[PDB]
Amino acid sequence: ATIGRISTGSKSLDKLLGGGIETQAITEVFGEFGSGKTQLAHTLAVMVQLPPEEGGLNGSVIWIDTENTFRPERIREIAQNRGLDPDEVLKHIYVARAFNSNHQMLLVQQAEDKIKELLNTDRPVKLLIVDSLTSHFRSEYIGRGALAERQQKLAKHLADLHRLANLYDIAVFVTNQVQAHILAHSATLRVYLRKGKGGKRIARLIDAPHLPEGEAVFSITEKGIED
Amino acid sequence: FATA
Repeated sequence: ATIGRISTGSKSLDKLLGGGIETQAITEVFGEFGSGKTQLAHTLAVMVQLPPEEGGLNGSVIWIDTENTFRPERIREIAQNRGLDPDEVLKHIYVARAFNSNHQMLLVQQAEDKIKELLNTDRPVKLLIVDSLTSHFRSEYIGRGALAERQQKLAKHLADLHRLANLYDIAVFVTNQVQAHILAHSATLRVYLRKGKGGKRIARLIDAPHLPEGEAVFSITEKGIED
Repeated sequence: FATA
């Protein structure tokens, strides 16, 4: 299947990404608390529902929320300010809260059932969010021996997510809170996000020498994100 | 999962 691309709402970030985030890929955004990772997730969960000529994929959303940070009111705001019906946009976002990392892993299997259910509808799943990908793994796998064990479990979880992305033509979007680099990562594309002044945010592609080497700049607004 |  040919890949698809979901606009982020920022022309600058879209150019950095070659048009938007890709299906059949895992895009990881990482950065400090408050950098805007979850704002980008909320924005994508609306943008994906737009028709293709407007930068969406007419798609539904699966959202695995590990920090109780999904906000339907934020979806509503973004949708209304983009000309969309907030209640209809919310209808096509299917959210589960992950209690711990083992539940988070099982939820990926449950996600496949929802993906299959919607595959032949007019709004197949096109976006799968895991926010936060790493928070439960960080709290549970800690101390001597944990680096190897945590990395193995996280790699297996990411492999399961890669399979859904690739088998069902879905863009997987995951968030990871960092601080202040030595660990392996298996996402397709890694985007470092940081906060500038007020509502301004700066994005850079990490370890992607074949792709744009500049930086995108965008603002958090009532439309989600915009230039 | 549950619809929002």
